[PDB]
Amino acid sequence: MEELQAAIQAAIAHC
Amino acid sequence: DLEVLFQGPHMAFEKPLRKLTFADLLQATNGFHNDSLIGSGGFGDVYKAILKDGSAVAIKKLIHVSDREFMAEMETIGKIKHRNLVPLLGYCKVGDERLLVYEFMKYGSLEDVLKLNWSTRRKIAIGSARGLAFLHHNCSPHIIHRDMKSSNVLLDENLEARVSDFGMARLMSAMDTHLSVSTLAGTPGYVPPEYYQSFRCSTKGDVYSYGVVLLELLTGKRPTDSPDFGDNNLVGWVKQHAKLRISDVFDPELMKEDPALEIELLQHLKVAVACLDDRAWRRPTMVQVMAMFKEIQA
Ligand SMILES: Nc1ncnc2c1ncn2[C@@H]1O[C@H](COP(=O)(O)OP(=O)(O)NP(=O)(O)O)[C@@H](O)[C@H]1O
Repeated sequence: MEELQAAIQAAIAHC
Repeated sequence: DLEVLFQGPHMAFEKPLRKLTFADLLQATNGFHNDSLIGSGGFGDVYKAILKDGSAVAIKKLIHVSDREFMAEMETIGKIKHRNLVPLLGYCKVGDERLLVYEFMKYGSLEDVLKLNWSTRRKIAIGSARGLAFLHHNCSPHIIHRDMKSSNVLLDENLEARVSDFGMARLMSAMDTHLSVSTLAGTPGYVPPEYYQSFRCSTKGDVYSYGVVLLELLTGKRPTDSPDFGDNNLVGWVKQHAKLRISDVFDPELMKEDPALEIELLQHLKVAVACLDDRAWRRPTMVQVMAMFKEIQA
């Protein structure tokens, strides 16, 4: 949920 | 810049539904012949054909129980035109026979066709989004589709999306937030959480079903019953797999053409998940989904 969407943004930021 | 969302065909000048004779469709399907069959079906079988006009059509022979899916379709897709909704061109109603005749969509359904690169897949997500917003935000009563899925997205000559199969469809007064039904109707792996808990559909239900179909475009996989999934639908397989790695869930083919789209692909995945929220009210409207896709591209 919050976790999942936050996890995705973490990823995007990194790249 | 300012977009105007709906500026499709003015209906008053549009070709009316042609009431077609049974004998006509019988001859053109070459006797409702099995070789002329495209669609083995939930509600009917679908025959490819060419009318006496030379126009290519797809005929739906609806199965007579001892006519709700006929009328669902006449009352919704039969009343409206939009570039991202399949053209229902005419119908046939004799005795207990209910046939629906559609413009034929050169590349068939999206599922079958899944032969298309990323620019072509985003063109499909957006166009399929637009057509669902038509149903939600530009018809009154709203149309709730109730069966969004890969096989219900057809593809034309130019490989644009066209939402299909309105046999489940329902009219919902713009004054209401939900509509109360009798049964749980859906396609496995597409059915939103709250439909399991209640006999009620909503436009927010369609938004859920929509996102699943986005994953199909992102990952290139079926929504249920593929080798990696294990127990779950790909809503489960995407949700858990994430923490491990996100970019691995993406279709190899997209990634293979370019390392540069790695990021353009991630953000589209943010949209899909938002649609897949377990609380209906937190989901974007199909109109917000469209702005989401447009922000991404600038
Ligand atoms: N207008 C059309 N043009 C081209 N192909 C069409 C058209 N209408 C239906 N089809 C084909 O028919 C199939 C879908 O038939 P339809 O019953 O409307 O949906 P469906 O979800 O596949 N039914 P089912 O999967 O058996 O529960 C698609 O795979 C298409 O190949």
